[PDB]
Amino acid sequence: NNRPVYIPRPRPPHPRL
Amino acid sequence: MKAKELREKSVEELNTELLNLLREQFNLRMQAASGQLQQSHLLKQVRRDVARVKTLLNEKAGA
Amino acid sequence: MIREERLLKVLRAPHVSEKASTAMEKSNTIVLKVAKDATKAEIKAAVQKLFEVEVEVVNTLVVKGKVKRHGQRIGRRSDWKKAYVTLKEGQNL
Amino acid sequence: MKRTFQPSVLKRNRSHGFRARMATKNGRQVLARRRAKGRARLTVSK
RNA sequence: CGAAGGUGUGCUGUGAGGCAUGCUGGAGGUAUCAGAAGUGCGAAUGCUGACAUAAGUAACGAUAAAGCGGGUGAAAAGCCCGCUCGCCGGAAGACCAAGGGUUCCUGUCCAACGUUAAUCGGGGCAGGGUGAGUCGACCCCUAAGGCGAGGCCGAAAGGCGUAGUCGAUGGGAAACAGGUUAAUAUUCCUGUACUUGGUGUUACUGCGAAGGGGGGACGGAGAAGGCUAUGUUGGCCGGGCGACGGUUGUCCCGGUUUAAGCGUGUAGGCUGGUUUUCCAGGCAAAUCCGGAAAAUCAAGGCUGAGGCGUGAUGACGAGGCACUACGGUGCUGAAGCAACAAAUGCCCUGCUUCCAGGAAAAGCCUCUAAGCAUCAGGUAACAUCAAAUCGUACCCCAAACCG
RNA sequence: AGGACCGAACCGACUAAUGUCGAAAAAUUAGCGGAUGACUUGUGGCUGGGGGUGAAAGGCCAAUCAAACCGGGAGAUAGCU
RNA sequence: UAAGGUGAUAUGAACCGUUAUAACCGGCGAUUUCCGAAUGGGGAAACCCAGUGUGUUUCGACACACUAUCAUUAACUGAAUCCAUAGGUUAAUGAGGCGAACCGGGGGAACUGAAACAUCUAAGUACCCCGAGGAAAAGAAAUCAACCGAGAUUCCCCCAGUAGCGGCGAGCGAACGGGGAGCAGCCCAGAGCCUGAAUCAGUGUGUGUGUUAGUGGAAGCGUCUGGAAAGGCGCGCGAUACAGGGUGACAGCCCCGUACACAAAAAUGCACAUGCUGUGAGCUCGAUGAGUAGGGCGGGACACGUGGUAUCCUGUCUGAAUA
Repeated sequence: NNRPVYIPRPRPPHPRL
Repeated sequence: MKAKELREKSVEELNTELLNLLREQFNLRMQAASGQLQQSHLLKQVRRDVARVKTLLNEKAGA
Repeated sequence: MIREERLLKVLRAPHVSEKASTAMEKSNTIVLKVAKDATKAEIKAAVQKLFEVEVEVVNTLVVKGKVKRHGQRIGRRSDWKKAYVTLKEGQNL
Repeated sequence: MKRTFQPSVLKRNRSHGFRARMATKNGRQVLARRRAKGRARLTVSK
């Protein structure tokens, strides 16, 4: 299984998540 | 495990290729899909073994 | 011959979903991923040889990939084909 | 007012498709120029 | 134990600038004399990036119109449930075709967008979703048109064109009812079927074409008849008698639906049939078409909606009953009839007239040529096999298409 | 029967008003002419730039037409700003 | 070569091997889906539809190879008329397209200058097509020169802004000759003597040399500041290596490296010896290039633009001699 996708560091105006 | 099967005639190496294709490939891929597979190097090594067996078959049969 | 190897190559992996579970429990069908071509006759032969079961009929469909944006870079997922193999009154898995 | 562009896949493919370009000698030169420039999309296609 | 750049100061020369230093800075700079400059910017409606300005101003994008009770949430007029008011309703409704490509459903958040907030969305992330022998594409043929073996022409490139090949905007074979998910259904489930070919059995038989004949195969305008979809009333079924007068009554509310296939084949339209003999015609032949003669009856033959029974003592069905993650799920289920009117839709590519005289080919029925007729092939019935591949979500008079 | 009449869809914009840094780089409302044809439209092709087409206005040829757009001659030349 | 790796964004999970088949690089091989000259037919690119011959679990349906055009050669069929040809069928070899510039040829302008503009210049430049090579073309005078003499072509420097051409305007602009780079001469049109006789092309062996993997390769510390020292001070060593990169501030002696010495199982480019196949030395005589030279008509290139216009070519009409 591959849950981890390694989300990258986003932009200063990025989705708050 | 590269020269062990180099001295095996066509029929037995074909049988070995059939065994490798039937077992250790479908079971491993279905287990990986269902999440039951824990070790992933099995898929890579079995695929490499199948490739080596096919290469030996091509080298022997025909030319 | 390589008909048997084509049968052992067409199938890729099963598919899991709420619709899959509903179809299995009600319609006695299992939905599984198949190769890009994975024609109906080849899939039927492969499932018959592998699962040693009986299938009334097999229908398949092509699922288009999704466009996902990782960071600033867009990308299309690889398209995969799913087939609903319908088993007869006697089913094992 | 209906604008100039009315999309149509058939018209687009038969007017600017790769086979249409290769049908004429000059279209082959256009494709060669596109390849030399290095654009990812040589022609319009699905 | 502090270069350059940046940031102030005191001196210095008629001056471009030079010197030292307060602070950030952090590892680079460079004496004097010569060598070369893309070597000094203040304007060229000079170009690129940022910021003033008008200015917290116009405007916030058809004058169809919102409110209230409850729910989540920190924030409620815009998010969700319920009751009112209003708009479209030949559409501002439902299907599609072209065009977009997951915008479709669920979970999850307000980083950026919605000309405001938004917990919301056609927004961000994750997951799910597209099931075809009968839908369309695919495939057979082809019109306009394109390509074009040979060939003609042209300095070359190239232009034209035959046999042939592409080219649907057209002609060819087949499915309907109900039910289901949060998303597919004429694809899945229940029932009834239908169509094209291969294989084997049974009884017969002459089969056999890029060749011939029929059909395919067609304009405009207009009237009537039968119909149907559809809707009105009545009867029947279940309920009601009701917060402001009366309402067991000629009263009110909701239902009163059922396909394709199968057999009968009607209304209507078309056409005279049966048999024999012959013919340099149909670029060969022909039992096929056409033409010429006769004997016979006058009816036959072709097409043909709709209705009627099977389909179907099956589904559906108002309403009630039991639980609700309180959105919703399970059981049940009475009647399911008559008349009227009726279409632009069917009989109808029908019928009557008019000049503007109203495609082609393939599938399809028939004839034989070459060759074979102890075969093969075809016919009629039976059983079986296959009918592959591609799109199947969503919008489609719009927020998703072109602007 | 009517290149017939009134009049829906459909075609066009003849008049008025708003819109000119508008919702729209010619738009919206009511009137307006045709609405069986010399009509319109979906689809599929042909006519390509001294050329095509044009019931003909020097009109249209993808918001550009008394000679389109794209790259080159080309940094054309300018007794001019 | 080898004890670090399973490529990076980009961590993680699970594994491989550590003295050799962990990992990496190189030489030779196998697979190499579809489109793309696409080449079985078609087509909208990654797609559809097939025929033939070889072998096969349920007839079912599968796997492999072939199935385009032209040119040349070979064979079999084959009419309008006997023959025959045309045409048709099959076997073998070559091409079909993609490439920045250079080469030759067939085409081929305009802007602009002359202060306008038509001759001209721009210019055989912009640009199109064809063909092939690593260079290509050309090349051994029916040449020059001057009656003195040089003997292949090509490239660089003078002659050269000279003589000349040019509405003698703009502007264009050589040649003989001199100095340098490099120097090779042949073959057919035809017979006799001798006939591997020299030089070459095609394939093996050996030697030499270079590449495709790489290896060995010298030497500094203590102290002070300073986060960290390679920096201040002290005393040392190597150097055929202080050429360079990194190393917590500037390193010859910290590492990678450099000078210098080595390395190749396999394939390789080039210089030779040794082999095999192929054309082919030297001597005697003859021959020595015909629709061509030339000319009429109109042009193009030669600095030469038709002028007194020499020279070569070409569209049409003519057209000899040959030593």
